[PDB]
Amino acid sequence: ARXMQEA
Amino acid sequence: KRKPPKGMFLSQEDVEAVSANATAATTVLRQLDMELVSVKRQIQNIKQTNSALKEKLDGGIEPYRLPEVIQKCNARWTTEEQLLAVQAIRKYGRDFQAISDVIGNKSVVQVKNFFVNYRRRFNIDEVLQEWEAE
Amino acid sequence: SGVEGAAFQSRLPHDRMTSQEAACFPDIISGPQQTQKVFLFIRNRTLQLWLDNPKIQLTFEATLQQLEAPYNSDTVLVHRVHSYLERHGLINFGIYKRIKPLPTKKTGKVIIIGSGVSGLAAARQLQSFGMDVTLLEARDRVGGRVATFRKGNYVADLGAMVVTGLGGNPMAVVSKQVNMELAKIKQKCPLYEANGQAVPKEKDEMVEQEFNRLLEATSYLSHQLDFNVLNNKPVSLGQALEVVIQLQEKHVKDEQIEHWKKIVKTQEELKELLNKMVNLKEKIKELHQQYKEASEVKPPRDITAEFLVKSKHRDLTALCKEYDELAETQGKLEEKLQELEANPPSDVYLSSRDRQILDWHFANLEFANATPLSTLSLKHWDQDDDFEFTGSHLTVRNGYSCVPVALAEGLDIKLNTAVRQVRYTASGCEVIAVNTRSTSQTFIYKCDAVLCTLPLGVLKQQPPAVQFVPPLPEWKTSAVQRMGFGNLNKVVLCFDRVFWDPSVNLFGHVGSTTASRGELFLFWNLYKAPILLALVAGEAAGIMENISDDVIVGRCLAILKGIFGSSAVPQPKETVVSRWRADPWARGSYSYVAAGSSGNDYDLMAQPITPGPSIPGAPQPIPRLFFAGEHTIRNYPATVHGALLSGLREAGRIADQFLGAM
Ligand SMILES: Cc1cc2nc3c(=O)[nH]c(=O)nc-3n(C[C@H](O)[C@H](O)[C@H](O)COP(=O)(O)OP(=O)(O)OC[C@H]3O[C@@H](n4cnc5c(N)ncnc54)[C@H](O)[C@@H]3O)c2cc1C
Repeated sequence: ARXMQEA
Repeated sequence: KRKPPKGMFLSQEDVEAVSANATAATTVLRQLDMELVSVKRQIQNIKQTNSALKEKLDGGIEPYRLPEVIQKCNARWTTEEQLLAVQAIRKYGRDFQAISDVIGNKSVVQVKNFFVNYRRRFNIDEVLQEWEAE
Repeated sequence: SGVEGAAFQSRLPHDRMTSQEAACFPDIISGPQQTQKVFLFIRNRTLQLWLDNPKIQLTFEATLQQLEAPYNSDTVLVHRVHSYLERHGLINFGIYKRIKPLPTKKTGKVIIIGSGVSGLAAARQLQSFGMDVTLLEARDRVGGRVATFRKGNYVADLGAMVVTGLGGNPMAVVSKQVNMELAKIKQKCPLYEANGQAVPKEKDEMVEQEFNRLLEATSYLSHQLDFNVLNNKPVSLGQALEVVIQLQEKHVKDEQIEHWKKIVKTQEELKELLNKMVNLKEKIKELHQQYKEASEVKPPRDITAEFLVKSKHRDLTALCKEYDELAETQGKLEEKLQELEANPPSDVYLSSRDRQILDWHFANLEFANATPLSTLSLKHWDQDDDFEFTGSHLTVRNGYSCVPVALAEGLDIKLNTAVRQVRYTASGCEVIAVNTRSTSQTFIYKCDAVLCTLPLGVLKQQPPAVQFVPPLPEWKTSAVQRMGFGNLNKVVLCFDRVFWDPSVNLFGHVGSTTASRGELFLFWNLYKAPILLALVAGEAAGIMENISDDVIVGRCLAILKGIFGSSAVPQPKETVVSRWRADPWARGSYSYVAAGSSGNDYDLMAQPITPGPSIPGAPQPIPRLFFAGEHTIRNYPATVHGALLSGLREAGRIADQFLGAM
């Protein structure tokens, strides 16, 4: 996937 | 955002209904599943009721249609056509469209002209009272 | 750009004065807008100088010498601003070269519990304000939750691993000072299902896009329909996601039912027409027979018999026209029906291949928050999302331990000293500790102040590991109860050669059940040497703690072989497994906003404790017991930068208190 939610 | 993301549906009402109980979630989801079934049933039923009624209708009405003759409507009545008219007035009343078609060679207007010229001599009055009875 | 960049890089608005500043410069903020903009340039310019080179102590003499009038003018205001930035740790923090060697006339004594980053940051600051500081740690090393594994050239972080952007990150400063090597992270992460074959691309995106919506939907659910309590109990991000998915499933069915009910209403109309057409045909049939019978009376016939043909002939061409128009509006309804029976709505909300890829997206979320989504506050889980830094996240090729090790240089760190009892009173404090090696051996430390970097996990344990004398007051302990302490574990796989895609930083495994979305769900390379980290998250982290390292490394190679081949993946030379919840000096990973917590507990956790008076009728004592840590900093929790900032903060609070305000 994109590799988000690790803000 | 007053609007939920596009495509997702989240009614106040709907939220309360999927959380008024532990399982009220997946009872709401069963009682739809057990109705998507009960429509699909009554489709197949009416599909089959309908395809029976189609094979009961398998010739069109092609063997029953009457070839037609062009009819170039005339000024002069003739005693023949006068008599056809009085009988059609007895049968059809004021359906000037039918009384034209029956006779064969008279426009719908000539039928009115008649209806008023011979009103005296063909007691068209007396006749339409007899038609109104029927 | 320039003076403004330094404000933003110091987590400050260049535009206007903060609350910390209003408190210390009330003359100014309450005064005219002219004097405020001066204040603000001095502060921003002073910061700029610190940052432009933060290896050298920036003195008052230095900053004043590189202002220019009109700001240069007021040399008191400049000295106040410089001394404010000095305490609150906005300048001269981390590792500088002092220009004036700090005096050995040390004033005031402070015991700091734990060689945290929070611990060490505070220690270094209190020391540089000329206080006497001793640190007490249970472990045989500094760093705490910044634990790095070395064994030969293999080096891998079991603790903190990532620098979450340099854009306003105080660790941006520490990296210039310490010369730790920061590598970038490409966040692109291909997925691979249980079977061991890459989720195809159009899937990957359909599911991610749907995940991203499902979240946004909980946010609407929280803020818009105020769905944040349900049967006297706070709602979790978990509950809300289920209630959203249950409603997206319920809309799929409502949608089919609406469509079949529309087909049925058409078929019931085609039926009403066929019933009618079949009664007209069998009535035309009858009338035609009558017309042939009347037509077959051969002329010469009288006029009533002539009327009978001519009539019937009409009456039939009429009924033949009715049935021709009923048969045209039949052919409309059989197309309206081949239309609907060709354009259905969607069968399912999610397949099970889909609902499983979605579960990997929920593991990534469980991994970031270090807890099952069933525990995260719906209202508050994403509260710190405002203060996220800028730039790409970075690993520390060097190993993050190189930071606390560098921070330790020059401090009185007493290792293998487990604090057992903190006693605090009007007249000062005793900390009682023991040797973690031989535990009968007991140590007493006397001090004016105790600074407690004890992890929230430790603060939570019952029966308690550390006793407070007297007890921490309800308002504090209640917060420790309400707040959430999470869990997340790594598995370090050191191989001899690289058998994965060197230009891919990370990649994921999709588990077969929801119940194990977390089990070895993701794989990094440090990429320096051939090492693969494998993360355990969510309900899984907790359970995999009672499963031998050999079995975990088994499940790992199992998965890796699934993806890369069998003859591709050799046995590892060295493996390690984190078991953080089990580790008694941690009792877990890092804080999280539990359901029925807020950010406001983070603030309670930082408020120091003031003992009662010893003699009744005696001046209100000063505060004695202070708290720093990852769990005390509302806007930067569960990080290293948050720790480091929480320490810088308690240092200021304690100096303001014991050396009188700057
Ligand atoms: C697996 C994992 C990954 C992480 N990843 C990141 C990341 O990528 N980026 C990031 O920014 N943050 C990350 N964090 C968070 C970060 O590591 C910590 O929040 C940070 O190190 C906090 O330091 P602290 O000073 O609050 O506590 P700690 O570092 O835990 O220090 C507290 C100290 O207390 C000591 N101690 C405990 N009990 C006693 C006792 N009774 N007596 C004496 N000493 C005691 C401990 O030994 C320890 O030294 C991660 C955390 C974990 C667990």
